[PDB]
Amino acid sequence: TTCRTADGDMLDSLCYHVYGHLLGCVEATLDANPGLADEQQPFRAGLLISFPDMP
Amino acid sequence: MIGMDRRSGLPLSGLAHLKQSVEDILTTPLGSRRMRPEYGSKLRRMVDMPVSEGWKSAVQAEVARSLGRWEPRIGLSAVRVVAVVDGRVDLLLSGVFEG
Amino acid sequence: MIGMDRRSGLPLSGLAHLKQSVEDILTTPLGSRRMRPEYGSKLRRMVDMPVSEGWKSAVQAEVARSLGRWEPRIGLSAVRVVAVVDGRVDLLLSGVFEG
Amino acid sequence: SFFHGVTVTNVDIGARTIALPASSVIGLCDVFTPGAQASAKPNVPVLLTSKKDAAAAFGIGSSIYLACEAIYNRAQAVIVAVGVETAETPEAQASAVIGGISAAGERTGLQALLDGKSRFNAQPRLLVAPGHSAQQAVATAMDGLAEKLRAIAILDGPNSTDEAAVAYAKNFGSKRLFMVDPGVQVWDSATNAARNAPASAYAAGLFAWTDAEYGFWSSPSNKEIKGVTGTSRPVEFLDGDETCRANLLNNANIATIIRDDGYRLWGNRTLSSDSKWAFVTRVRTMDLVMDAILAGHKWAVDRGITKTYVKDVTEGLRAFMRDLKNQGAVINFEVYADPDLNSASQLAQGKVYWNIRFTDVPPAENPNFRVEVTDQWLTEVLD
Amino acid sequence: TSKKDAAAAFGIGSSIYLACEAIYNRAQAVIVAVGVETAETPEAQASAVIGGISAAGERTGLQALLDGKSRFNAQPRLLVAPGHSAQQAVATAMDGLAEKLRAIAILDGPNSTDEAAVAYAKNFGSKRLFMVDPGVQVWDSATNAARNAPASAYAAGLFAWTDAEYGFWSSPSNKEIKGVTGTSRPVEFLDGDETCRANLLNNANIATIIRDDGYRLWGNRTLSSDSKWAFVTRVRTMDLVMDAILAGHKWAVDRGITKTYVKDVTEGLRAFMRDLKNQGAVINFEVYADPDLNSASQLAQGKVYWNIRFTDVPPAENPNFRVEVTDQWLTEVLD
Amino acid sequence: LAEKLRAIAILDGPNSTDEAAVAYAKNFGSKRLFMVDPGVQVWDSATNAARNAPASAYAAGLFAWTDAEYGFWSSPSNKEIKGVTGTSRPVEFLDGDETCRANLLNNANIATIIRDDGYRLWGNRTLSSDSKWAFVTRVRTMDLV
Amino acid sequence: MDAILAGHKWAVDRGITKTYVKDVTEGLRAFMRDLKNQGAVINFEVYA
Amino acid sequence: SFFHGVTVTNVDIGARTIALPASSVIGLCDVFTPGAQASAKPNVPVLL
Repeated sequence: TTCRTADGDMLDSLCYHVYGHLLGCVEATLDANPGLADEQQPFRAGLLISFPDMP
Repeated sequence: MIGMDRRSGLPLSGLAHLKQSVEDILTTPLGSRRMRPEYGSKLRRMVDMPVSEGWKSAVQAEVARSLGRWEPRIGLSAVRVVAVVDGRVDLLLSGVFEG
Repeated sequence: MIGMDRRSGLPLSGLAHLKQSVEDILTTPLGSRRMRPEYGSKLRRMVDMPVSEGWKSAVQAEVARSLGRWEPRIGLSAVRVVAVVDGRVDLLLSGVFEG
Repeated sequence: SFFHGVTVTNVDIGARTIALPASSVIGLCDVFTPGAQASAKPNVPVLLTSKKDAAAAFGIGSSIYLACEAIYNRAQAVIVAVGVETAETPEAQASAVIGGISAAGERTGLQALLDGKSRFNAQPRLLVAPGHSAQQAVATAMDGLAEKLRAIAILDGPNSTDEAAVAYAKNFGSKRLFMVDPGVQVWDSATNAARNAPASAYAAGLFAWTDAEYGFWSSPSNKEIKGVTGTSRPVEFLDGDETCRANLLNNANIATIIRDDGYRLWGNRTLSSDSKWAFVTRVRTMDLVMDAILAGHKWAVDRGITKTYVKDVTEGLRAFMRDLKNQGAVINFEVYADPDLNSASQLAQGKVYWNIRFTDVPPAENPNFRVEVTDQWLTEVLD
Repeated sequence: TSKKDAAAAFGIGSSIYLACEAIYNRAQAVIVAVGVETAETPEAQASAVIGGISAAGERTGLQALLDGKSRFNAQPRLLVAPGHSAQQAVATAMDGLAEKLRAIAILDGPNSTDEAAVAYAKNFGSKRLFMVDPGVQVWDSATNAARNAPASAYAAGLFAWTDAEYGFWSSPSNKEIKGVTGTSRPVEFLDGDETCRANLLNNANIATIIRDDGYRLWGNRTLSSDSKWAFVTRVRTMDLVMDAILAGHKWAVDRGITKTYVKDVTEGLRAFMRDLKNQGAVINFEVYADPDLNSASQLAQGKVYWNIRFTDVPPAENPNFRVEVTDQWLTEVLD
Repeated sequence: LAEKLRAIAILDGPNSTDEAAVAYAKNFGSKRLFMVDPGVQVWDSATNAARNAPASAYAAGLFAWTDAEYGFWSSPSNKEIKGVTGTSRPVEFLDGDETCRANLLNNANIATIIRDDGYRLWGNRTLSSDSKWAFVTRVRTMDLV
Repeated sequence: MDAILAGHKWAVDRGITKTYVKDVTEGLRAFMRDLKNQGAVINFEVYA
Repeated sequence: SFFHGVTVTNVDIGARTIALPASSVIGLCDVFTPGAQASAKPNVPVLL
């Protein structure tokens, strides 16, 4: 379920609209994403985050 | 309860700690806090909504909600819309003092 | 209920279908329809009858009869004789609207 | 004997109903390349109601399909697109968007939007020429066109600094102009990179979405633009400071896109010198109730002024404003026949006057709060 | 009557369609256009606009507008010859034409400096002349550049728009011009300064186009010598309430002076001015049969006199405010 | 003849331009003359095409219909003409512009036929010089009482 | 003095009717009444 | 017949609203060294 960010979107805001809660849902997104943490926290205009299923 | 002041770092407990928490809540939006998307108020989303009698039912709710959630040491008295000047809506918020 | 207009063939349901049925009934006589000798009104037979207080008891009945038989979607309010001008009898027929 | 028989008359003294003209038709005019894939002639209007219809009429990759993509990604409305052909100089491109008239006696550029009501029964309420409205020739020809249609022409200023955007907005002063200055930086699916959009078709996707979701009396000045992913020359509005960079633009009657990459339109002040017509809410509801009455009272042009005629126009006029009061469009109204202007000499010429006084619901652009500590309930803790 | 009708009768490239385009972009009104063929020299073009009468016995130039009521039943109230009114020969011919039609002949001065505009506006002195000096810089769709328009047809669109929007008693001296994308030789109007460059032209009875790239007409004074007929609004309403009385009383030319005739012309004249008072055109009025001029010798010749006194609505060209900080309510802070 | 019968003689002008329609109506000036200028284009059953009708008999169809439907005090100047399928030299009446081409003829005491495919009569003024007898309703009710 | 000058540029050719002097003062009292409960002035008197 | 049809007019006779000109813009003028790090010219105003 890969989604594309915008240039000011942030990680905990995005996966709260997708999942509905943030307990164990942000660091699992950083886990199943290669090089996402290396990228700066204010995301670039066209990075791809693949949100995993069953948080 | 003893907290620190927002500016200048001073430890104040009763007077300005109750004021730096309420006056922050009315202008802090939802989702601005990190890992806390339910802290804040919908008052930043009440901008440019039409000023109706159903709009005041929402603002008097969202004042009672967003302060009722995260500020239990404040008893809200009255949120009365007292003036509509140039689109600016004057809402009087008289709060009680505790501690 | 959806019917067609009498002139121009247009499909109209509420407003003029309720009017093209009542205004037709008051001037259609009995026996003019084919194999339906009970459709119509006695109002064409009420011509040149003497205008008495027993005559209005018949016309307010025949309006309530001929519309009560074949037009159940119209509630009759009042059939008041309001003017006798030159033998012409002005009967006001205010009907409710349904649908 | 006048007539001998049964007479069944129809007096026909009922108060009619008044409908609104759908408030969301968007007049579009931008460049497109005509050819085999473009099913539209380069000067005629084309009615559009879906994104598939916009690509089947003007082709994918046109500058007017990219404007229809910005509207249909956010809203779902009816677009009266004109479409012009590409000129050599960019100056001659501005001559084609303005248009004028042709040698066959037909309108060419933006003037073809005046044919939107006589050909499709949909008068355009949002006049959008994306990219070309930064030129003052096109924006001042769309300003005179917005008064012919009672429409709100959504301009967009140049993508230069805020000094050049304020100095551009100091030329117009007319209440039917809505300027959205900072350019939208959107992601291009073809080149797989971020391209710059004029941020004028995206505003049209908000005026057409808020009328179908919140009503035409609700300003689009806090609503999300879903398609964008950037903003060239990004504006500053931090929390509550009256001296922000975006607030100095809303002070100069310029709408902005405030937040991170501009996922919130910001501004409900049209480019009006009179502070009465300053809000886009008051301009839009006025032009909607002045066309519902105009196009809805063509049954009463030779009826004859009887006592049941004036009363059944007024009661058919209160019933239109009372269907707007509980809907939330107005606060309260007052519809009455004018006691002074209905004189004996005005009625003898066929003139009869009605006054419709109402109050628009203003947009809460500044909810002011006044918080205070007291000592009145300090004596409450005693028992 | 429409922009599609002007191109079909004159063509797109014509200089008279560009004057209809200047009017139809701002307003939507009737235009009695004459049209002339392009002469050789610019001097001989002025003799074709003035015209006169032909050898066939027909009015040719500006005089053909006097045929505007005999043929169309629409007498012109705004007289505009765009670009040619900057010459003194044409503008003097249009002034004598403006009294024959009871019209307001909208002039336009030269696009030179302001000394050449005051020296041009000092030649006329007639209450039916309206001058707009600085030339409109407008977009040309034939050469794809910003050309200099004569700025006389653009003021004519403003006079035709305020009658449909605010009424004929409203000056267009704050309304906006649409097609204008700039003004050649931009005039100065900064804040409130009474010695601005555009205010010194309104003091010389010349209207201007003031603001940033020209979006406001500025000036409601005509080129009159009397200070009575200074405002364009007063001349426009007077020529409208005098042509309505003249054309509206052609039933009373052989009715016989009875008591129910003098009383029922006045009651038809008081009701006409009463319908102008609550419409907003006049402030108050006084219509009465003349007591002294209706003598028994004048009535026995058929002459019968009526007086119609009224006041127009003057345009508030200078709303003054007088602010002062006092100490009168300073003792109100005691309770 | 219309004064000998106290009637309303319904005229029809030429099908030429509006300069020739006003210049024809400037000859009459009497209150018992009603002029309908644009000629009706009507479908024919003989030639099987659209023929040009004088549009004067179609106006009298409305004077006879409004007296039976709405009464003799009601003007026929907004009611529909049924048999038509167009109008020679179509006049302009868009929404509310007071300088439209159809309004410039009603100002000259000429009735017109306005809408798309010409299905409305427009104009209640008769060709009268007096402002009293200008409405064709008032001349009709005065001759009936 | 600079809010009145910049806020009354709509009224420079409106024509002096009775609904104009009444409705400039009504917007001029409301400017001072919204400046009085705000606390900037103590009391005022706006009149033609 | 002045106009045969329906007119819908906006009379535009209401009072207006007056706003203050923000009271807090600070005009500044002091010396500096123009160069590469300074993105201004030594006589033009710069909005800060």
